[PDB]
Amino acid sequence: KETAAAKFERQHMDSSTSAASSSNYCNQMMKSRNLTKDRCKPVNTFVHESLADVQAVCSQKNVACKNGQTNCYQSYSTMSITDCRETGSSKYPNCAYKTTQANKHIIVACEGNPYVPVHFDASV
Ligand SMILES: [C-]#N
Ligand SMILES: [Cl-]
Ligand SMILES: [Cl-]
Ligand SMILES: [Cl-]
Repeated sequence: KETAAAKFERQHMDSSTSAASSSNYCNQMMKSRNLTKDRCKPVNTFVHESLADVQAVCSQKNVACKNGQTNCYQSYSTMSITDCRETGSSKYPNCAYKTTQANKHIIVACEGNPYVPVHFDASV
């Protein structure tokens, strides 16, 4: 069983590139992070920042999670992110994603000891 933290890392961390530099980025990364194995995962954000910078957000701005839980934090600064979202012509096992690169505040739910991100809630 994957831990909540290790799963957050696999689904949401891309510290190896500063930004999606091509429209194929989401197709490539959704497959290589194993988010197209069973089904096509509809929506997924990647963060182009150090793991340490993303972990740090857990002691930044405490805000409500959109499920009404109170263990969510908004990053004080903007961060390089890529939105991956299935297009109309996506059908498992031929998953097709739209790649939208952006610079936005991230909101993560944090849990545990150490107190680390376990869910990507949104970016603003
Ligand atoms: C989505 N947590
Ligand atoms: Cl872990
Ligand atoms: Cl995996
Ligand atoms: Cl996401």
